[PDB]
Amino acid sequence: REKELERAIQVLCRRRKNNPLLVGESGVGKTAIAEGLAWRIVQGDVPEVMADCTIYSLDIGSLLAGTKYRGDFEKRFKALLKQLEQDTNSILFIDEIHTIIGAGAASGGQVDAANLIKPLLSSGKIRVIGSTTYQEFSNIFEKDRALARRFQKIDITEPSIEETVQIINGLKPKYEAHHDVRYTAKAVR
Amino acid sequence: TENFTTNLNQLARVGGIDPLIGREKELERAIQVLCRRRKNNPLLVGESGVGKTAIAEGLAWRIVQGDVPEVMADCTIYSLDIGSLLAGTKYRGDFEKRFKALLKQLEQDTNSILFIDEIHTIIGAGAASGGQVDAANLIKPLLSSGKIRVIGSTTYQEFSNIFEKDRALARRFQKIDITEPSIEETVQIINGLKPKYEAHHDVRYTAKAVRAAVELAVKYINDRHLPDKAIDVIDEAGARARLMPVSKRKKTVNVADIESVVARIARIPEKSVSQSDRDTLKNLGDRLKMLVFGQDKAIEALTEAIKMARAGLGHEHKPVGSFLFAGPTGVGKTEVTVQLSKALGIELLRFDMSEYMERHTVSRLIGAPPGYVGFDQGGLLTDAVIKHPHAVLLLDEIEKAHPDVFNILLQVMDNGTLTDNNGRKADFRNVVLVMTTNAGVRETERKSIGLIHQDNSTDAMEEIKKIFTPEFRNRLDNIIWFDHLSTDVIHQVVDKFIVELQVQLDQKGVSLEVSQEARNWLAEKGYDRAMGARPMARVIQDNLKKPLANELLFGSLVDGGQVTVALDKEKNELTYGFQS
Amino acid sequence: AAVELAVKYINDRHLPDKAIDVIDEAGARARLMPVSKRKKTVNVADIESVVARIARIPEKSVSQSDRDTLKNLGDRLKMLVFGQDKAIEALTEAIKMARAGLGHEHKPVGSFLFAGPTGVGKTEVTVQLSKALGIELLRFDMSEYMERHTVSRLIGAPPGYVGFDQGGLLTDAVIKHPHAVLLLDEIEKA
Amino acid sequence: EKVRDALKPPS
Ligand SMILES: Nc1ncnc2c1ncn2[C@@H]1O[C@H](COP(=O)(O)OP(=O)(O)OP(O)(O)=S)[C@@H](O)[C@H]1O
Ligand SMILES: Nc1ncnc2c1ncn2[C@@H]1O[C@H](COP(=O)(O)OP(=O)(O)OP(O)(O)=S)[C@@H](O)[C@H]1O
Ligand SMILES: Nc1ncnc2c1ncn2[C@@H]1O[C@H](COP(=O)(O)OP(=O)(O)O)[C@@H](O)[C@H]1O
Ligand SMILES: Nc1ncnc2c1ncn2[C@@H]1O[C@H](COP(=O)(O)OP(=O)(O)O)[C@@H](O)[C@H]1O
Ligand SMILES: [Mg+2]
Ligand SMILES: [Mg+2]
Repeated sequence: REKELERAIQVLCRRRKNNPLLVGESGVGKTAIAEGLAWRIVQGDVPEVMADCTIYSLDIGSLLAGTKYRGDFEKRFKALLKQLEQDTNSILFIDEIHTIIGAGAASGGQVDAANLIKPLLSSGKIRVIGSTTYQEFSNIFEKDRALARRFQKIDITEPSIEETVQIINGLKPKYEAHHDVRYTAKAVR
Repeated sequence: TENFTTNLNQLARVGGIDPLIGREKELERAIQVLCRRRKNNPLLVGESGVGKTAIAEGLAWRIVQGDVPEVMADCTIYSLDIGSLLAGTKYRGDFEKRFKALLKQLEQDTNSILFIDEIHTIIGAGAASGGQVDAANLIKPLLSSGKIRVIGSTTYQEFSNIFEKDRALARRFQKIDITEPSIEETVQIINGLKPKYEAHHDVRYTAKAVRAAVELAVKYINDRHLPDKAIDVIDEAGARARLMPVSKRKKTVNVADIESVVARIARIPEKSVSQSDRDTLKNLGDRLKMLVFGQDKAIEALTEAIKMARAGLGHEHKPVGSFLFAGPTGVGKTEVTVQLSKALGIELLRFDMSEYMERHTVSRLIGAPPGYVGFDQGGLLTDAVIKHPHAVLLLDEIEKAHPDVFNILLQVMDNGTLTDNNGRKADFRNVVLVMTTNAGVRETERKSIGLIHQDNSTDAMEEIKKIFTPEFRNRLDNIIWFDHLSTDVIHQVVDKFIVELQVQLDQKGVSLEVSQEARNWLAEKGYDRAMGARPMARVIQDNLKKPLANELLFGSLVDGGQVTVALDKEKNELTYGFQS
Repeated sequence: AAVELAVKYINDRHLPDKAIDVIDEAGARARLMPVSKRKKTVNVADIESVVARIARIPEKSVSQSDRDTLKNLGDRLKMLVFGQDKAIEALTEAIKMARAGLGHEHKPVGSFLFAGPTGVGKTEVTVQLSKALGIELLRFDMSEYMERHTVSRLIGAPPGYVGFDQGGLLTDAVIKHPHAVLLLDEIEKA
Repeated sequence: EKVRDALKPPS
C-alpha cells in the first residue's frame, strides 16, 4: 500500500490541515493502513520526519460511556487534545469518523466533538486520521463543509484479485499459528 | 479564566497566527461595528474556507504592527474555548461562575474583545434538564448595553438554521458578509503567507507556481473555496518535494509540481502529456483498430477528442466528448467503448438504460426515491462520476430511456456538471460520454414496395431526429453511424476470435494452430450482414470449441496440446488432429 | 431617511432597532474617517450608504464608475452575443430603471422568459451579464426539478429531515446573494 | 442527558 501510505505521509507533513481521510468501501483495508503505518514506523520503513511518531486509536464509545453529566464529555475529550498538543508528532486515528459529527454528548445542543476539534485541525495543532465508507462520507460526512475542509480524501480501493493473494501470504503465518495448520499455495489462490 | 480564553494578541508576537493580506473593506465595517454605542458585536458570515477566522485573528495581528486606527490600538482579542468552559461543570452553577467571571473581565477592562469562533454553539451550551439558562441568554443583556464586544464566525448554513433561530441574539450581532476573494486577490494572499510555508518545508515557490495553483484549483478542484484550495495545493507541493527525494532533491518548486498535485487531488491527468504519454496517445487509434476492425470514423472521433483535451484545446465547460454511436447489431458500438477504457487504463462507467424506462427510475441517477429516509440516497450517476472523474460513461440503448433522461444530459453536455438533489456537483468535463442506439437499423433494413427501388440512406437520420429533440442532438459532438461489416473485415474478426481461443487454451496448456484455408471457410459460414460479427462466435463454438471440449475433458487434449486444424477442398469439412 | 430606507430594504429586523443600527453605524463611519473629513456631521448621503452595506444592495446615487459600465453595458454584451440586441436592451434598460429609482416597488429588477431556437444565445447572454455587472450568477438547471418532490427543496427540506439544514436552495442562494442574476435553464422541463 | 448535580458536604 505504498501509493496510499505515500499520499498519507504527504498529508501528515502539511503545515496546516494535515489530517488524512481514508474513504473506501467496506473491508478494503481502511483500518489496516492506519494501524499498518504504526507497524511500519516501528520498523523504520518511513521517512526520518515521521520517525518518533506515536499513533493513538481513539474509541468514541468509551469516550461517551459514563459521562452522565453536563461536562464530563468535554473534560475528557479536551484532556485528550492537551496530550496531543503536547506531543508534536502524536497522531490520532479515529475509525468511523462519521460518528463525531453526530452529537457525542450534546442533547438539544451543538457542542459536539467535531466542533471542538475544528480549531485545532485548522491550525495544525493535532493530526487526525479518519476512516469512513464512501456512503457515510457522502451523506453523514461532507454535510458540514467546515470539518470536511480539514480532511483530505484518500480513495482506498481494492487493489486486484491477484494482489490479494500476496496480502494473504503476509497474513498466512498469523492465521496458520492460530489454527496450527499450513495453507497450501493452491488453496489460498 | 485564562485557560478558557486564549489571548490572540500574544500569539501574533510569536507568529502563531498567519498574517492577514487584504480584507480592508471587511475589516473597515468590523471596526465601524465595534465602535458602535450598542450592539457593537460583528458577526463574520461566509462560506467555509474564505478567511473568516483570519479576519478576527488578523485584527490581533494587525494591532501588533500598528496597521489599525488609534481606537483599535491598545485593544486585546480573546478566543473562547467552549469545551474548556463546559468541562467539569457537573455541579450546579459551575458554568455560570466561569461565564460570568469572563464577562466581568471584559466589562471591567473596557478595551478587550471576545472572539467566539463557531458562535452557533453557545445557543444551548449550558442547557441542563432542558433548561433555558444558556450562554446566549446570559450574555444577551451585556451585548445590547454595549459594555462588551464580541466577534462571531459562522457559515451561512449554521447561521441560518441555528443562530438565526434566536431572533434576540441574532439582532445583537451585525452580519458582516465575506465573499470569497478573486484570483488576483488570492495570489497576493499567498505571497504574504508563502514565507511561512516555505520555512516549514524548506523550499522556495516560484511566482509562476503560485498563479498556477490558483488558476488550476478553480478549474479542476470543486466544492472548495479559492483561498483554501490554493493553500491546499501550495502546502501539498511543499510536503511532496521535501520528503520525496532522499537525495537529488529540488529546493525550488516548479510549475510542473503544482500541476501534478492538482492531478492527484482531482484524480485527472496533468498537462505534461507532451513528454510521458505522447506515445500512448499516438498509438491509441492503432491499438483500437486491432481490437475493433472497421468503424475507423468512431475511433478517430474518440482519439481526436481525447488528444484535444490533453493538448489544452478541450472545451472549458463541456465533456471531453459526447458521441451517439448508432448502427446495426454486432458492429462494435459497445466494444470500442470498453476497449477505449482498457487502452487508457481508466474506470469504465457502464449504465444500461434498459432499466431506466420509466420517469420515476430517472430520479435514481440524480438522487433517491421520494422520502427515502434511509442513507445511501446519493445518485448513482452523480456518485459514480465523483468517485471516478476520469472515466468513460457508456449509456447503452439510450433510445429505450424515457425522454426525460435527455433533459438530464443537457447540462452535462453543455455545462459539464450535473447536480444531485442534495446539491453535490458532479464534474463531467473529463469523462467521455458514449451512447449506443439501434434506432435506424429497422428503417434502413426496410424494403420498398414499388417498381423502382428506393435509396433508404437518409431514413436512419430521420428516425434519430424524431427520437432525439434538436437541443440534445445539437450538444452532441458528433453522431457516428456504424456500418455493416464487410467480408474483408470478417476475416480479421475470425482471427481475433481464434486469438481469444488460443488464450483460453493456454490456461489449460493446449496450443492451437489453424490453417489460412480453414479461416476462410469459417468466414463464409458465419458472414451475415444483419448480425455482424456475433455469428462468428457461433461457428467458432460449433466448429472448434465442440471437438476441443470433448477432448479437453477426456482425450489427448488433457495435456500436451500441439493441435493442428486443416480442411480438404473436396470434403468441404474441417479436420481436427490431436497429437498431444 | 434612515427609518424609511431601513423599512424598505432591511426586512429581517423590526423598526425601533432596525433604524438605530443605521444611525449608530452611520456615526461610527465618521469616527473612522479623518478628523477633518466630515466628522462634525453626517448627511442623508451617508445614511443610504450604510443601508446598502447592511442589505448588500447597490447604493443610490450611482457613482460615475458604475455609470460608465452601465452605459457601456449594452455595447459590451453586444461584443459577445450578436443578433439579439432586443434581448440585451431589455436586460440593460431594466437594470437602469432600478438604479435610477424607477424600478418596481416590490417586484424584482426584471423577470424574463427567453424562448428561441437552439444556439441563439439565451443562456450565454445571461451568463455574460453576470460578468459584465460583476455579480454572482445563480444558475439553477430546471431539468433536475421535473419531479414534484424536488420542488420542496427550493423552499425547504425533504419531508421528515431531522438535521439542521432545513433551508431551501433557492431561498438561501438569494439570501446569500441578494444582488445576483437568477438563471432557470430549461424551466419548461420542470 | 446534561443534568445538574447538587452535592452535600458530610459535615
Ligand atoms: N488573508 C486571507 N484571506 C482569506 N483567507 C485567508 C487569508 N489568510 C489565510 N486564509 C485562509 O484561511 C485559513 C484559516 O481558516 P479560515 O479560512 O479563516 O476558516 P473559516 O472559513 O473561518 O472556517 P469555518 O470552518 O468555516 S468557521 C488559512 O489556513 C488559509 O487557508
Ligand atoms: N448569439 C450568439 N452569439 C455568440 N455566441 C453564441 C450565440 N448563441 C450561441 N452562442 C454560442 O453557442 C454556445 C451555446 O450558447 P447558448 O446560449 O447556450 O445557446 P442556447 O440557444 O441558449 O441553448 P439551448 O440549449 O437551446 S437553451 C456557446 O458556445 C455560445 O457562446
Ligand atoms: N494490505 C493489507 N494487509 C493486511 N490486511 C489487509 C490489507 N488490506 C486489507 N486487509 C484486511 O482487511 C481487514 C480490514 O477491514 P476494514 O477496512 O477494517 O473494514 P471496515 O471498513 O468494514 O471496517 C482486515 O482483515 C485486514 O487484515
Ligand atoms: N468490429 C468488431 N470487431 C470485433 N468484435 C466485434 C466487432 N463488432 C462486434 N464485435 C463483438 O460483438 C459484440 C459487440 O456487439 P455490439 O456492437 O455491442 O452490439 P449492439 O450494437 O447490438 O449493442 C462483442 O462480443 C464484440 O466482441
Ligand atoms: Mg475557520
Ligand atoms: Mg441553454
